[PDB]
Amino acid sequence: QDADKLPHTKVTLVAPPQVHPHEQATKSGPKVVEFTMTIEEKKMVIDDKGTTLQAMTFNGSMPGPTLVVHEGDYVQLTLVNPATNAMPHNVDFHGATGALGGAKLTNVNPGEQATLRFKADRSGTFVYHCAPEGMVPWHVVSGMSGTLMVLPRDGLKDPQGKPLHYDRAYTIGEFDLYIPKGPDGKYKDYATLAESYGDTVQVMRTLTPSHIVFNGKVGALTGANALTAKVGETVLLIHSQANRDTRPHLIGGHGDWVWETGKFANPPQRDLETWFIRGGSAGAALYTFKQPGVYAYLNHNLIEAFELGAAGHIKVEGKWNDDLMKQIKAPAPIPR
Amino acid sequence: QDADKLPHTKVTLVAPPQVHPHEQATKSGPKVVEFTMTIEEKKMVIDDKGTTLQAMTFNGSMPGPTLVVHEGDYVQLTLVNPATNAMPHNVDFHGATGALGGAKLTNVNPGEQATLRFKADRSGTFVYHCAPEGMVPWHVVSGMSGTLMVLPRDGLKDPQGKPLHYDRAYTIGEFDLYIPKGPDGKYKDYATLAESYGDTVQVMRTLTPSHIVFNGKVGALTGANALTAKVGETVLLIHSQANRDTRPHLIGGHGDWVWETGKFANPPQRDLETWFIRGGSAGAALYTFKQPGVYAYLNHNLIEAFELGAAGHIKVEGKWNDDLMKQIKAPAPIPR
Amino acid sequence: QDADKLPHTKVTLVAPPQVHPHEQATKSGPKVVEFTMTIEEKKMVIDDKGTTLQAMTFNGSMPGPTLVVHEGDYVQLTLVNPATNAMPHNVDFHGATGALGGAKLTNVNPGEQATLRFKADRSGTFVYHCAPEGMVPWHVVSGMSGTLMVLPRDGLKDPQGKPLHYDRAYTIGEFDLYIPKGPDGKYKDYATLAESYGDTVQVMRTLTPSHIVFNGKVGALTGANALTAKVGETVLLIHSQANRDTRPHLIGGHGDWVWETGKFANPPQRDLETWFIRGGSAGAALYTFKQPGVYAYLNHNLIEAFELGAAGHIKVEGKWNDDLMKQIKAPAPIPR
Ligand SMILES: [Cu+2]
Ligand SMILES: [Cu+2]
Ligand SMILES: [Cu+2]
Ligand SMILES: [Cu+2]
Ligand SMILES: [Cu+2]
Ligand SMILES: [Cu+2]
Repeated sequence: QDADKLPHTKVTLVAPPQVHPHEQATKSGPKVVEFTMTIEEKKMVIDDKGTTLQAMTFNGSMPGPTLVVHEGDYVQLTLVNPATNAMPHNVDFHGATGALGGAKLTNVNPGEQATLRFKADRSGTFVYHCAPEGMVPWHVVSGMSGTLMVLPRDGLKDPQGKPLHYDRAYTIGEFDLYIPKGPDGKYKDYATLAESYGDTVQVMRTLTPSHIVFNGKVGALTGANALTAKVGETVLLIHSQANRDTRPHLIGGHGDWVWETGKFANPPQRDLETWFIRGGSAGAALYTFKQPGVYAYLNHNLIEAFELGAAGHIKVEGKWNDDLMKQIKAPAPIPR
Repeated sequence: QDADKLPHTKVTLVAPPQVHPHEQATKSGPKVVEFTMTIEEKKMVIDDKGTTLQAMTFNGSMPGPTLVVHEGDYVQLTLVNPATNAMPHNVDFHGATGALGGAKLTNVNPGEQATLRFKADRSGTFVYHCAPEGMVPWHVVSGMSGTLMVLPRDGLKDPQGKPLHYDRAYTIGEFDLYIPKGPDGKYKDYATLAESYGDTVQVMRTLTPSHIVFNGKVGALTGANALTAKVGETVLLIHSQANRDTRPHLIGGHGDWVWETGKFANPPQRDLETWFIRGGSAGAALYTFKQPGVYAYLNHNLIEAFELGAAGHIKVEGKWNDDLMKQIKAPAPIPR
Repeated sequence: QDADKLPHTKVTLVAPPQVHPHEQATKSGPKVVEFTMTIEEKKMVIDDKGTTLQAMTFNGSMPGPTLVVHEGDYVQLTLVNPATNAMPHNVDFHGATGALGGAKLTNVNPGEQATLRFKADRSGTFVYHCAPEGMVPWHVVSGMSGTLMVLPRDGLKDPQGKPLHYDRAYTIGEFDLYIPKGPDGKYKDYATLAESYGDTVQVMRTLTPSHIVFNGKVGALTGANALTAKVGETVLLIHSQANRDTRPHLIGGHGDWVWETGKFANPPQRDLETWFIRGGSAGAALYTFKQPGVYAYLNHNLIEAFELGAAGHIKVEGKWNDDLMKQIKAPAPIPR
């Protein structure tokens, strides 16, 4: 169908780690689905010792919100760059065809907006990110990425074509940060975004992140802000990394069905311990919880997780199952 | 079935690179398979110039021994932490469901042991590793990991369901080491395990290993200690990396059938040159030897292999095959 | 069949990024396909500020030329090492079985040549590279690698066995370079190849490349030297990385069908945003162009691409398609 003649619908976005309400399988025909995002440059505290990032975001968050459509829909995004920002921006959708993903059609200076339409003709989770000419990696590593999820119109399927269904979706964006230090060994704090540029590029070129965080900060997905679920619930875990490889793992769980390359027309793999998200992509995993407790969800380079920040928690309610796992003898003195 | 009512069997473990005797396809029903491992902290010489590691091991070796069961069996491990060790330990089985892989149920101080049961309900090769709260990567990178192999009850299968069988299995654990240097440019030697901690964490955070070794040392799987096979023999090569990615390759061979993500319910890939083991996982490859000679088996980041240590040898006996490869003209002066 | 009795054919190689003329599906029976390559050591300018590399090449180029045969053919290579070179060399074909890929049969000192035959019995794209004992990574990272493509005799196929066909093939070799600096912070320029060795090995061991280039130089595949195509044309993009992982991406496009592990007997994946080439391998992607414009083809670690050099361009002629993508509103003042 010609998109100029199709019905339009508007979606209200929600902040990560939630995902806006949506259908999996649907009876709906194709639609032009309208979204708006507003760019916010801001200084953010990213660790427990007061380190700051001169950050750049879609809609005030790292990652930007997840956009959900169905295969055959059109995405119609209005991108707003308020006059309170200092830098130009744009958007590159890996789900889109042409014009550098849309970047060439969405160059907005402070004080400007633009509106882009494209056909979501391929199912999967896809990264979107900012990409302004001459300063592409800086904008990405400072926070400007998120996920577009294009569901098959009849929902997710296993390798045999059986239906898969989730009860809740969560979105995790992983950010390799390059925070400069000065000659006193302390991280630098900058008064403006532009002042941070040259020092940051030098750190970038070492390919060694200072921090690697989920969702904007060390510990972002812990404490009051842990993810939640119940025994018997099936969760979809969307994981994006716009710049650098990562290897997700659920401690005490599995990826029941995983699309590590993120593209739903391909059969998923089962029973994964650890999967692989290529830098520049988003992938997705399903898991049905079978045990209660506080799980960790992390990058299984354990230095990247525990030392640099790439780890969160999932607090799961319900009944413990001794068939799956039992403590036969608690820690006690070695028999003599 | 309820595991409390099932038959129990005990397995005697063997040191890497061998794997304890086991059946592939079996007529046996499900069993509770009992294993014991004893933790040993020890100083180890890891290279040819006398560099030492303040190491931590399951059963005295890097990697720990490979445990083999069949899908539907229960693993029942007694983990012993003798009073001669300095640190607490535990075990996280990626093949297990709940309680941080078993880590929350197996916290043993020096002088203690514990016994854990879990259902091996998913087929594949899975990492196990130590994971004590607050010092997880240190224990892993110091040597505390190995493999649990859960075979399908009817043995390994190709994508069409045809049986695959191996004559010999070998287990290779690859260890990214972070050995500190002092201001004189020499590697540090420490009198105790605890003394090595702070300096090691600083090296870890650079994400640059000093050494990357198979099976505990540069050259461990060479010389008298090379792997062996014969023309016509099919080998299973199990490869674990609990912390960091690697890319196995057999020089002059292939991966005939490879499960790089390590999970046997998924179809394998054929004819691989180089495969990929995600940090935090174990994978497996089958190869049938067709040529005699001394092969290398290595990580194909050739700096990681030849400069940092991630390489071994396979010495293969038998008859050379000129149909597969022939020297038509030996090195000689260029025709003039 | 016995290769000694088969017909012989000779192929004239062409320089990257082109690939010599060949058939996809063929009616031909198996042949011994004869090739010649001549090693050239040379100093090369690798960036826009005059940095030089003491380089080593097959046939004068980085990568070496792509060799194309069909499954069941024999490759018969004459490798020439002229007396004007300083170092010994050889070749390791990952497509070959035995004798360290052929390296043990092809050790040529300056002034020598050798001729190797092997059966191309496995379909796929495979790396070939130099590998002289005691200095393997140096020769690889200095430029000595390329691709052998072994096509199925009936051409490429999708997961259902439907024929896939390409109109043009391009070959991209990605090279992680380790150029030393002196105490003044400038890259070193060396009078001879041997003089560069010790300083380069020290840089290698840091695992941090100074540059990461396609086809021998920053910007090699840009400007006059961009790749070209037309709307409606299907291209095969062959990507080799003999030493280090990479993650190819087409900005504004996709991998329609991708063999990321590079082995054509395995089903490809569809709709990829970004794929993964393991260090020590070659992979391949098909794409049919649907939009005109100048695309980027790059490693999607965007620091590796935009800061270190791992990026090229594809200039595509034809008609813009507003159904796939349309600018609904050009950048303009934010409504008040
Ligand atoms: Cu931006
Ligand atoms: Cu991108
Ligand atoms: Cu431990
Ligand atoms: Cu783990
Ligand atoms: Cu060479
Ligand atoms: Cu190789």
